[PDB]
Amino acid sequence: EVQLVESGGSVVQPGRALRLSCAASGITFSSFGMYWVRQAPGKGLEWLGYIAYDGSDTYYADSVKGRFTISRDNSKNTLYLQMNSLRIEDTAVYYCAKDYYPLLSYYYGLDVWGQGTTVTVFNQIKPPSVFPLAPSSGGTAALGCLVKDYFPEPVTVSWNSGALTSGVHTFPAVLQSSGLYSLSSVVTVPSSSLGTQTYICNVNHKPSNTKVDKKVEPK
Amino acid sequence: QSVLTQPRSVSGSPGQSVTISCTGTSSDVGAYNYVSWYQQHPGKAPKFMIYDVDQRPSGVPDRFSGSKSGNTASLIISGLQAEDEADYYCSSYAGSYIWVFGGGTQLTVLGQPKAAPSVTLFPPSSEELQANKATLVCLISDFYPGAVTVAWKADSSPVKAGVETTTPSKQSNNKYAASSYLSLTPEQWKSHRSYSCQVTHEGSTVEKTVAP
Amino acid sequence: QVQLVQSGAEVKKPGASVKVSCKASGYPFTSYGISWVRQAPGQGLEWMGWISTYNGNTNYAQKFQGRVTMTTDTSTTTGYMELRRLRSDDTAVYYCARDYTRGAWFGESLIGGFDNWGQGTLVTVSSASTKGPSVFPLAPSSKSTSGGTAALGCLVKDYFPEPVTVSWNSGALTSGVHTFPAVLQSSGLYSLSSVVTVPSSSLGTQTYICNVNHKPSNTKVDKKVEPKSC
Amino acid sequence: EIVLTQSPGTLSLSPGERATLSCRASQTVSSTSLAWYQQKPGQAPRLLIYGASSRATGIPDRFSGSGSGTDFTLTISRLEPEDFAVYYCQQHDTSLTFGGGTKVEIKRTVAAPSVFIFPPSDEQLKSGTASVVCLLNNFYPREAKVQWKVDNALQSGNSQESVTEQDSKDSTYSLSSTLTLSKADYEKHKVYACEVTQGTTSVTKSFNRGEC
Amino acid sequence: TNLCPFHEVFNATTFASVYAWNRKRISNCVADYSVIYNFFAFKCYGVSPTKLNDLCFTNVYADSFVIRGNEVSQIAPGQTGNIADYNYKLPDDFTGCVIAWNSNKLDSKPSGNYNYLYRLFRKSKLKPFERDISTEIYQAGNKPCNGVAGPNCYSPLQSYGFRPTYGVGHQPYRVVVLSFELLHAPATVCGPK
Ligand SMILES: *[C@@H]1O[C@H](CO)[C@@H](O)[C@H](O)[C@H]1NC(C)=O
Ligand SMILES: [K+]
Repeated sequence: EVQLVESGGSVVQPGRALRLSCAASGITFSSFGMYWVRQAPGKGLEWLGYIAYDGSDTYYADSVKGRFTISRDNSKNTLYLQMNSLRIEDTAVYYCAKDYYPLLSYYYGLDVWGQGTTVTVFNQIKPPSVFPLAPSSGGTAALGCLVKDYFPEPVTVSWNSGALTSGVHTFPAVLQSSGLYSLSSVVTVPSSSLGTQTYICNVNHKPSNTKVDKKVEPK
Repeated sequence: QSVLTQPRSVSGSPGQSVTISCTGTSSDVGAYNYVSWYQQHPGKAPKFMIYDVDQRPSGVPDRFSGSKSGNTASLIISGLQAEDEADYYCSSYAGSYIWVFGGGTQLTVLGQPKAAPSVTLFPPSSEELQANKATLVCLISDFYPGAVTVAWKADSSPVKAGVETTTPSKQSNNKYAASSYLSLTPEQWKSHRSYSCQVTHEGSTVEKTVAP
Repeated sequence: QVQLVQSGAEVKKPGASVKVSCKASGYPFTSYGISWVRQAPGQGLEWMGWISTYNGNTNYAQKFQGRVTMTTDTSTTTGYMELRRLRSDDTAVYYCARDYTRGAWFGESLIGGFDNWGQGTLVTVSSASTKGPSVFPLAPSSKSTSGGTAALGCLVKDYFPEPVTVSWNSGALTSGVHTFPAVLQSSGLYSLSSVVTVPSSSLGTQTYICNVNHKPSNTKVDKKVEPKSC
Repeated sequence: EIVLTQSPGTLSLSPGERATLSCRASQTVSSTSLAWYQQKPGQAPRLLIYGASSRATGIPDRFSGSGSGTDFTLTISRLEPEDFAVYYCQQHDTSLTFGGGTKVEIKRTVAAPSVFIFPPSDEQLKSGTASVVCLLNNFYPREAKVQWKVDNALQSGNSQESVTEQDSKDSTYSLSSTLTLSKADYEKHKVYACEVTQGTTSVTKSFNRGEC
Repeated sequence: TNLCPFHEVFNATTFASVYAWNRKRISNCVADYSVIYNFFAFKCYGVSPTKLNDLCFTNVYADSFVIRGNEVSQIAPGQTGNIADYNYKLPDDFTGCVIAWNSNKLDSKPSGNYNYLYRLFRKSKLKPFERDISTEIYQAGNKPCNGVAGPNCYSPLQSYGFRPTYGVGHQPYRVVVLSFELLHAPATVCGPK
């Protein structure tokens, strides 16, 4: 069956331009109108646009009409998304998909999709701020570390340099409206061991080469 | 043309029927019979499931069917199987050679008993207030199905601005975890008697309250 | 209103042709084709063909291909049906009817039927020569061996072509009369009977005369049927 | 050829009863191309129904038609005396063919024929032929087996029959059977016998040649 | 003195599939468009039916076919869609009438009447009154097709499946499109005169 492979996604600064590729196996590409669809992390599908099989027409969602350009090279079996003046809103997975039917078709559906290519738009690299989340004393107490305002992913969090494992819960990160990430790692701990065992979280943001330690003490 | 409105989540048990609604306007779903449906599994591309409101492309089981009534289209899945746990989007022509996707519907096929969430709420750390910021951290764990509505309150009035909530992730024990955060000014944090993180799950609210 | 009037009865020798005519009136002639159906005596309907009054196109039943020709004349709003090389089993009544089963202009099939019909044309194909009937008595016995009800009659034998009419006592005796349909004998001549049942007690005093008329030969026969006393 | 079979051959019903006439087709006949005609004796056929269910103008609404595929029905919901006639169905889906007809006659209480036998008139004998006439007067039902025996020898192929139409007053039939012999053969034998059978009853009426 | 054979197209037993739509030419006849004034649904663009009896034309064209009820709205000037793009196109400057009536009793059956086809896709949109009767299976890949659908081999036509229990928008509709043409020749189709 025909296979679509998107390429070209990258971490890019807002305002730059980026051209995505989408390469189809075999020779079936010349017969089909192609589409672009995007999906922001945890958000729904957004129909972007279409170019006809022969290039006769190109259509565009209003949200990107005039800023994105769709084109194709039937010689090279490849479809293109030219993205201009990139915004924070453009961070997403970018899909190319083939019309269910060849030639002028359009009224039915998109039946073969590629695997996607990821575009992430933020200004610069930011290491996190780490803040301690203090416990307040079932005999169980929760303490943790807030890893605030970083880009890009990922951060890894250990507790007491590896010795503390059971009880720790490192939550997935939120993606903020700004483009920065934050997460938290909590550890559930016996209440009687506060102030005798010291609790240190080790935050490691390899994209900025920064390790931070933070001791967490009862407040 | 505006998003098509789908319920955020819906659930049914194996062998039962569930219907996902998809309401648009007179200039899309109510205008045309070019209404289509897509199925998307975690980390996968969408799969094409319905077109012309109720026709099925090659290799899609008859237990998937559609219908349309006024400005609302429906997707109906009878005899639910476990493979059907996925997100479902409707899709509609909007005139002038434009297509529009609906919001998306998380279908969970029940495989274990309902689990309520447990909520841990952290106040802003003392260190962060000294840096002139404030973040309320609301931690949500061990619920099923993996869908919640999080709401914040300053004293009793609902807080809309400064909320950031993750999309639930499947834990190791196949319950779900999620987090919400409230971004705040030291002064506004201190000007209330209490803040309150309110998680709703299958129509039942767990609440956690924190005071300056 | 709509009306189609056909030509009169025809007797034809085997081998000859017959041409029946069909005069239409009370509707726009060139909008409807004309269809033709025959019915041998005592039998069902047999389709013959169709013709457009707008352009002369014809559609004939396979059975009559080569022997039938159908025609229309637009100024006299009349349709014609010619059948050639007549054999004996072409003896039938021939009907025309206004067609709404195939269109006159385009010759394609329509949601309708043969809606107005002509009164029919009898066509007798025979070698027989015109002949008046012999009338013979069916005499009652003046010895009554069947309750008090006696049957008596006229045997009207060996005449051609159809029809004869039979009355009794010049139309004054009517109740109880049965004039049977004629039969075609293997001589080629038609033959029939007319009977009537009467009180046995009335034979002595009532006079029973059958009156047999046969216009093709200009022959009327009046026969007094008397009781056979032997 | 699309062959049309109508059943039963004869339908015996009473005034006011319901008439259900069948027309079956050896292949599919489109409902657009099926028609019913009525033909009373001595008159031309009249169109009743065209297109399976459409009534021709002027036709009483007690006539209706239905069916599709290969099965078509004509219904006379309430039989008036005018309705007792023959009925033909007709198709022009492919070429054009007729049914064989169904006769709808008046059902009445059974009536035994009053039977008479007539020797040849002597007037006729002088001419060289003998017509022996057997009369079955005013009987019901129509079905009736008439046999000729001569000196107890059963005859075949030398008689002919004629039946009246159903009577306007008593709904009966009369029938004649005419036996034709040469004057030579008529005079060679003695006992002339007409044997009328319907059901479990045969009635033979006879005479002896010359005998008073 | 010949009446126009409009009744022959309206009362035909048989309508064409829309992809292979039927055209009758009508000429040299008296027309009575009171017929079109008489459960039918008519829409005239450019003329009024009562005024049509005061006009003469060189020819009149009657195009007929069957489509789905919810597709009838595509038989109108300036429209676009499944049927108008690929099956039957009216010109934007259309002078004429569209008549459509529900034909469920005639064109549906419980097992599905599949005898009406329509076109799914095309190398370009249809021009006004263009008729494309191609049925050759579109070959998309290197392998030949041989009249039958398969992988990379697409039938361009699909049957309607008409059943009488379907909703109105999915049960069959018969439709006739009357064009009125006038050109550099004498006008033969006049009205009741
Ligand atoms: C169809 O035929 C009938 C007569 O059977 C006629 O009255 C009617 O006008 C015809 N239909 C049209 C649209 O002319
Ligand atoms: K017996």
